[PDB]
Amino acid sequence: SRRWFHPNITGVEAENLLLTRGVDGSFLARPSGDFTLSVRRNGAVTHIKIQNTGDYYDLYGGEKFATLAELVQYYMEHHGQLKEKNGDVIELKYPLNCADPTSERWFHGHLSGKEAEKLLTEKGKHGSFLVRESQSHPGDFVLSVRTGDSNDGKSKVTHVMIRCQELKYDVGGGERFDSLTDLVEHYKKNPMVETLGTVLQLKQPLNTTRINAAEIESRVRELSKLQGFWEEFETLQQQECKLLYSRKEGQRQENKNKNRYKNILPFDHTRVVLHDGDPNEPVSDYINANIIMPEKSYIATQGCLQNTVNDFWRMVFQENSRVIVMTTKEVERGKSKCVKYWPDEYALKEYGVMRVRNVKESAAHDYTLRELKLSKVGQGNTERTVWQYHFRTWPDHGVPSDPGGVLDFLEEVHHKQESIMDAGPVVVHCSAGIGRTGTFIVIDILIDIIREKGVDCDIDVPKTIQMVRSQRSGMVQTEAQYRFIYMAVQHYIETL
Ligand SMILES: CC1(N)CCN(c2cnc3c(-c4cccc(Cl)c4F)n[nH]c3n2)CC1
Repeated sequence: SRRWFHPNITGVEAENLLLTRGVDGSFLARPSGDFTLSVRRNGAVTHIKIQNTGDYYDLYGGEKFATLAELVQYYMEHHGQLKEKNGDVIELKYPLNCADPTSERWFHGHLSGKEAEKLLTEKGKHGSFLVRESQSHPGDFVLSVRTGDSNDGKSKVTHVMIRCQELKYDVGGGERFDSLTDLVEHYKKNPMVETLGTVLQLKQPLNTTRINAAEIESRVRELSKLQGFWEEFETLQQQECKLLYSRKEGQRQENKNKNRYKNILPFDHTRVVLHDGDPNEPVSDYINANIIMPEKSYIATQGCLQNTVNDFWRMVFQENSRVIVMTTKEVERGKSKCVKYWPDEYALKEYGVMRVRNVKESAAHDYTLRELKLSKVGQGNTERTVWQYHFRTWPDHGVPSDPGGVLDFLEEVHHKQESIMDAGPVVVHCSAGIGRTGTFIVIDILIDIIREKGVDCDIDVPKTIQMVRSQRSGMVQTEAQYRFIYMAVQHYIETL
C-alpha cells in the first residue's frame, strides 16, 4: 500500500498525527535525501533519521535498505531490531495512513474538462482515467475516464463528479471514502455501470510521463518549475510497494556472508544462478547480483567482498560477459566499497578455478580501462578478453554537476560491447549495486533507444526505472540521480 509515507507534512503535523490519530506502535515516514521515520511509543513520538546520498537508505540505529517499503516490511516482521539510544525496542506496528493524492499517477489536480479530454483522447486507451480538481464546483473533484475500442465515434470520455463533503469523498451516493485513493481503489475493483450499459473501468492511469525524446529539453524545463521533478519522482517511489518480490535465497544462512549489506538482496526470480560449483560447498550457486533485461542486457551486482571475488569471476565466465563497469573507488570516506578483484597491471592471479591476467591499463580523465584475460584453469582454450571500465570521478555524495564525463564513458562502453559478437550481459556494480548502478543502467537503456531510433522516438523515464526496479531492488536511489538521468539524456540528445 505505502500509505504510511506522507509526502508533505511538517514534523509537528507528524507528532500531532500520531498523538491524536495513532496509538502506541503507530508510525509514518516523511521527507526533509533526508527522511524521517516517526514512531509513537509510550504516548511519546520519537523521530528516526534516514539518510540516502545515493547508495542505500541508512536508518539511524537500524540497517541499510534498498527502498523505504523494504525497510518498513523488514521491521514489521523481524522486530526487536529497531532500538533507540537507551536500547528499548521501537516497534513499528500500525501504519498511520496518508490521505494525500499528490503521489498518485492518476491525480492531476488543476486541470479543466477539455484539457483532460484532449489528453485522454491523444494518449489514452479504453479504461484510461485521471482525477482532477473540479473547476465549476470549488472543493470537488472529477473522475474522467475513456472507454471504447481516431474519430470513429467508437470511443468516448465520461466524467463523474466526486463530491468532497467533510473530508470524505463520494460519487453521488453509496459509501463515503476517507480519501480519493480509497475511492479510486473501490471503483477500480467495483466499476461504475452507466444506465445504458457502458462500464466505466478504471484500467490504467492516463500516462503523462512518456515524452518524445526530441522535446526532452522542454520537459526538463517544465519539470524544473515549481519542484516538478520532486513531484514526478515521489510518484514513482509510491509504486515501490508493488515490487516487494521474494529474496529468500539471499537470506539463507550459507549466503549471509556473501552479502555486502545484510538486507540489500537480489530478487530470487532474476538473481544470477551459478552452476558448475564443486560439490563440497553446500550452497555454491549464490551471488548478490541480478539480470536486468530491458523491455544488450546487464548484470547489476554489489562490489566484491574478499569472500565473493571467486564467485564474481565464476559469474563473469559463466555469463560470457566481456565488459565490466565499476562506478566506485575501492574505498570512499574511509569505508571499503569494493575489494580489488583484479590483478595489478601485467600480473596474473588465480581466483579459485578462474585465472585472470591484467594485460594493460589505460587512464582517461574520468576513468581507467583495464584489459583483462579471463580463463578457467585446466583448459586454456576458454580464454576471453574482459574489459573493465573503472569510473573514478564519481562524487562521494550526490551526482556529478555535468553529465558529460559519464556520457563519454558510456559511449565507449557501448562501442566495445557492440564490437564483440555474442558478448554476454554487461556487468555493472558500485557498492550496493542499486544507486549508481541503477543510474548508469537506466541512462544506457534510454540512450540505446535513441541511438537506434533517433530523436524521433518516445522515451518514458519513470516507467523505464519501474521496469528495471522490478528486476533488482531500489534501482536508482535518489531524486538527484533521477534528475541526473533526465539531464544526461537531454545532453546526449543535443550532442546529436
Ligand atoms: C501530478 C501527478 N500526481 C500526476 C502525474 N505525474 C506522474 C505520472 N506518472 C508517473 C510515474 C510512472 C510512470 C510510468 C510507470 C510508473 Cl510505475 C510510474 F510510477 N512516475 N512518476 C509519475 N508522475 C506527475 C505527478
